[PDB]
Amino acid sequence: PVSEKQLAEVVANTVTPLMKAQSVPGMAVAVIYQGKPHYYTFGKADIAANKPVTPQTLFELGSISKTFTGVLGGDAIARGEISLDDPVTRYWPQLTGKQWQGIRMLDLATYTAGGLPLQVPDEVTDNASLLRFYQNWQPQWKPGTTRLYANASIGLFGALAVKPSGMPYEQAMTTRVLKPLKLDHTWINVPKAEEAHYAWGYRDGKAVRAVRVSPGMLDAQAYGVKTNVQDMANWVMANMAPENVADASLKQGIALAQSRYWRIGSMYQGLGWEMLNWPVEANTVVEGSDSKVALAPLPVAEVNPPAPPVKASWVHKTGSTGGFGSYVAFIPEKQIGIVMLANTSYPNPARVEAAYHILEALQ
Ligand SMILES: *C(=O)c1cc2ccccn2c1N/C(C(=O)O)=C(/C=C/C(N)=O)C[SH](=O)=O
Ligand code: NA
Repeated sequence: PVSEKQLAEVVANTVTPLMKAQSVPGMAVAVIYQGKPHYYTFGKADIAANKPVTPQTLFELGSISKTFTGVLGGDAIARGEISLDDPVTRYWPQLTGKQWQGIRMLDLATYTAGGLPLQVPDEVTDNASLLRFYQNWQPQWKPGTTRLYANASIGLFGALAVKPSGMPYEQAMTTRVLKPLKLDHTWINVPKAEEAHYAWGYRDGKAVRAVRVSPGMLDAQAYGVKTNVQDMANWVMANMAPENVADASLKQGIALAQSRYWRIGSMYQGLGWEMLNWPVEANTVVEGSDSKVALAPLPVAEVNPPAPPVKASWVHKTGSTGGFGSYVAFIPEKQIGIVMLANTSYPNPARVEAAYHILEALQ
């Protein structure tokens, strides 16, 4: 029964040393505790302009954008528009290469298609060349046997998952996920009227921001999600407690995103989200966040059928861009969670260590 006064100290005593040690210009933190969000802001959103971080400052989520993709995909499944058991070719009949037989939407969504690479090559500058890329790809492993984190994998899942709806990814996300949850300050493309809240990212001392990719069915997702700490806190709350979400299919989509589809060592792969059974030790989580392991191709143990959301889980996702570093984690059983948005990409292990320390105090 930690008081708000104590929580404020715990956060300050953890984030302050962190920002100084990692040279973080600014950070927006939100802790979900006792049914509501608690906000703490530190530093600058724009160093040269001397603008401070506020609850309205927009940060780049990077790969945490994948959690929105997973939920949007879950929603489409709950609507009957797609099934994770359908072959990828059902949604893209032009993908005729036989190496695709046996590869399911589930494999694309969870990085198990057989070695799709981390990124889609820069040579891919339109849809005709994207098809060429997937047609030419030769898997290094059979489907459902190896997990290799890849934007070329989940990115395609996202583009194909919204096809039945008839809407482009950005529009489908806004209409079916953001608007319903009242995340009205979360964007792919920041409107010029909101640009004043857009923080600058920093890399080796230079102010930087994300750039757009070549027009295609993956361009919106590639551009990624931008949002403030309030919307992000509410995103965590909706995923933490889908029972409070009214829309029937979105509620189910949220559940599908936290379901366990594969076990890799001590972690479980969901749709976007990743999970570990709770209780879990800090070194298990921190050590798993190292790029050496996070990007390696590892063997998977199938969870068939998928295990529905386990309340006693540590649910999280890290994400970065050239100038931003973010992390989100929550434990449904305890109804506690945390969001940490920063405008500099610092080591993922430091993010995990800090988040764990703060939540450990609330447990
Ligand atoms: C997501 O944030 C993302 C997408 C890609 C594709 C290619 C290169 C970079 N990654 C990122 N971000 C990073 C990063 O630049 O630090 C990641 C690093 C890996 C790690 N665990 O250290 C992957 S992110 O955490 O999902
Ligand atoms: Na290439």
